Amino acid sequence: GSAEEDDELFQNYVLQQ
Amino acid sequence: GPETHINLKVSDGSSEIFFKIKKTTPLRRLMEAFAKRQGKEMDSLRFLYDGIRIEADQTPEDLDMEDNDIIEAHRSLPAERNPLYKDDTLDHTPLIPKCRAQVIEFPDGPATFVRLKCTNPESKVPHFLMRMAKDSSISATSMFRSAFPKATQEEEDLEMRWIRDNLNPIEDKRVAGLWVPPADALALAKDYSMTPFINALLEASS
Repeated sequence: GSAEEDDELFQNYVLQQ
Repeated sequence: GPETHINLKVSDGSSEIFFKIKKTTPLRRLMEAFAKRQGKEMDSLRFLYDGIRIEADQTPEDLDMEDNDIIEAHRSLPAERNPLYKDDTLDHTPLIPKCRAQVIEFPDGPATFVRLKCTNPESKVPHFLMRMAKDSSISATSMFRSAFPKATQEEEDLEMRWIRDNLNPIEDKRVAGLWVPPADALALAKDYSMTPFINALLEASS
């Protein structure tokens, strides 16, 4: 649910390199 | 006091300078001198006496200053703050279970982060606060972006420069932004009124 989207969201923002 | 002249100390956290001025002299002089001598722009500084901003035309007499009183030179920050952070004193126990640990693959290879999603209660825009599990480094960039909704790129650049010059950041090749150790993160948290959130992030399971 929201947890998975949060996980995907966070990975995306972390790798904003 | 009855003295005609006064010694005043101005501190910006990094450097301290003593000044002797007549108590009838506008503090404009002292503020401009501190900025000049430190190689800083006046617009990047705010000068406070006992928590109150000093106006340029005010004199030590006006303010009833005493010998060896201290003037604090605070850096400028964006004018508006995330209303999530309107109370720096709240206990952080309920925020810890909101944190999440996550493994992220890089080319060499995995690294574990802890994150805390923080939602602006007015705009509903969220930001993540980010911690590296290995050394407990905190992304100061993530803190600043969460703290100041309307920050300009210039303001962000100024702040990241200040962090480099005054605190002890690292660069990780793998992840962008400025990452700082726990003590530095908590110093910034006080500046940004984010203490309960950074406390929670630092204590959370990895």
